[PDB]
Amino acid sequence: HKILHRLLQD
Amino acid sequence: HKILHRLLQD
Amino acid sequence: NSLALSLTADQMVSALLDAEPPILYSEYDPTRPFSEASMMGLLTNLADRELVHMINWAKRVPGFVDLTLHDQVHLLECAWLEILMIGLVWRSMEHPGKLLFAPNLLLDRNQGKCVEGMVEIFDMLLATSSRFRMMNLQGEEFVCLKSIILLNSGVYTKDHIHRVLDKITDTLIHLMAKAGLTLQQQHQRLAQLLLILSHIRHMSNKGMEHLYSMKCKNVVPLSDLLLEMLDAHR
Amino acid sequence: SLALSLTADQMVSALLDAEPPILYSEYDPTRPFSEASMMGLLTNLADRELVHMINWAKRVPGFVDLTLHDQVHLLECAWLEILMIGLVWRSMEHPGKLLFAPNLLLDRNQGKMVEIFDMLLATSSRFRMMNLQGEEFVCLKSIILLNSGVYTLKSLEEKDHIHRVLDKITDTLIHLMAKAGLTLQQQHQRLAQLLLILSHIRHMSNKGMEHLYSMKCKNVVPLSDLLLEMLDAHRL
Ligand SMILES: Cn1nc(-c2ccc(O)cc2O)c2cccc(C(F)(F)F)c21
Ligand SMILES: Cn1nc(-c2ccc(O)cc2O)c2cccc(C(F)(F)F)c21
Repeated sequence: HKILHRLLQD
Repeated sequence: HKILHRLLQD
Repeated sequence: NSLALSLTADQMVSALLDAEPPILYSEYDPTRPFSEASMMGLLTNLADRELVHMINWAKRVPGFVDLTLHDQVHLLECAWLEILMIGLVWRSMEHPGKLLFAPNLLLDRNQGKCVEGMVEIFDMLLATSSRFRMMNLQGEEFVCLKSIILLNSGVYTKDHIHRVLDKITDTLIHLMAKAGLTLQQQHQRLAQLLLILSHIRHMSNKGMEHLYSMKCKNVVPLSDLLLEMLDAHR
Repeated sequence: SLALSLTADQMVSALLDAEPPILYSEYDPTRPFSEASMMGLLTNLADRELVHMINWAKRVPGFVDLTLHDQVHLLECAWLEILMIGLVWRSMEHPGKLLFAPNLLLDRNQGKMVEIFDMLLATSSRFRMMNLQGEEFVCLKSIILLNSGVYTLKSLEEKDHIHRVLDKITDTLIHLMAKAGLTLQQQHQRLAQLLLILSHIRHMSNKGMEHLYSMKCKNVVPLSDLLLEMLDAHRL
């Protein structure tokens, strides 16, 4: 959901 | 001014 | 120039221990504080009477008296809530899941969530206390950390203070070395203890925000001293 | 894990290798600016600095071993701290000045928030007098990342791991100071001096986060979606 979450998951 | 000014004095 | 530097480590320890402020009591009302008016009233009142002792304690801290009156005021304005909090988590060590504000006033987190914002401050204070208990924090270490907070928290806002801070560092290492810790265990424990101070600063700033909000809402009256401490912050 | 098996020199090499680049601002001396525009310069710079910080965090030994939930939490707590210590690091060789970007030098007199600037200036001045090394800097920055939000079940297993990694960086710092010929006493003192800075960096972060909140409510300074989500977690 979070932007930080998506970018860390990359 | 400040109460701290007075309490620090003795 | 300053006596604090000629002090030996054991003399530094003895000076800090003897200067320790008493553990004050809250009102002997057997009522469990749940209302934000009842709880924060007790916390501010307790803080009020403790601040008088902290000032007296601050004077007896080696190096503090050597500073100008304005510098002494500034340091206390910056660190007073940090000093109260590190005192809180110290005496709350032997009471896991609880905060010992006073020997007759123990607060758990279930009371903290009856006040908006406090339950996170409580949880942060509880975690710090448990962290101290797990590090087996000693009283001699505690009085060094508290003096560090007093001297460090306002430093910027001058070589003398840095010299005293170094003395306390030597004093902390001295204590750990007396406890039989190896050199590696000495600089690791020192690092661990000092990293807690960043979190103590965090809780203080968060606590100062809540204090300011109480002044705005105006329901819990604040003493003139607490108001001047709070104004100095903002 | 791999973070615990690293030597001190391997730890330093890893941190130096993972160093994020220095980005430029959108500052134009021929373009007029306003209090809000100069604020936009900092927030915009910070926004695209975060994307580099995220990839920097992944390459910090022990960080990737943590759950994605904990990685998110640690960055939400320390992102402004890490930005600020990065600022005062590159502002060292500029007395009385703050180097936000190579094309953006600001002094105290351009206080659009003097108090935060003076604190950053003092912190940078402290680094200059201590002659802070780049090797020490990357250790301090990684410490902030792992420590700033470590205090917020089998989750405790991760907390101890962070504590273990934190101890490794401590040995690494001591290793550097010993390599620099410092006496055992000087090593303890310098270590203490360095870590006491982090209390102030934490203080500047909390103060900055409150100003960031006001800029949101006043709704004139452009705040990216990422910065808003960062601020939202801090005001959770
Ligand atoms: C959060 N908090 N905690 C205390 C406090 C009072 C006495 C003491 O010995 C230790 C404390 O942390 C305290 C005193 C006044 C105001 C606040 C609050 F506003 F909540 F931050 C306080
Ligand atoms: C005070 N300050 N400083 C920065 C900043 C931006 C980039 C950087 O590399 C370092 C920084 O401290 C920054 C970014 C966003 C918001 C703020 C402020 F709100 F003022 F605190 C900021």
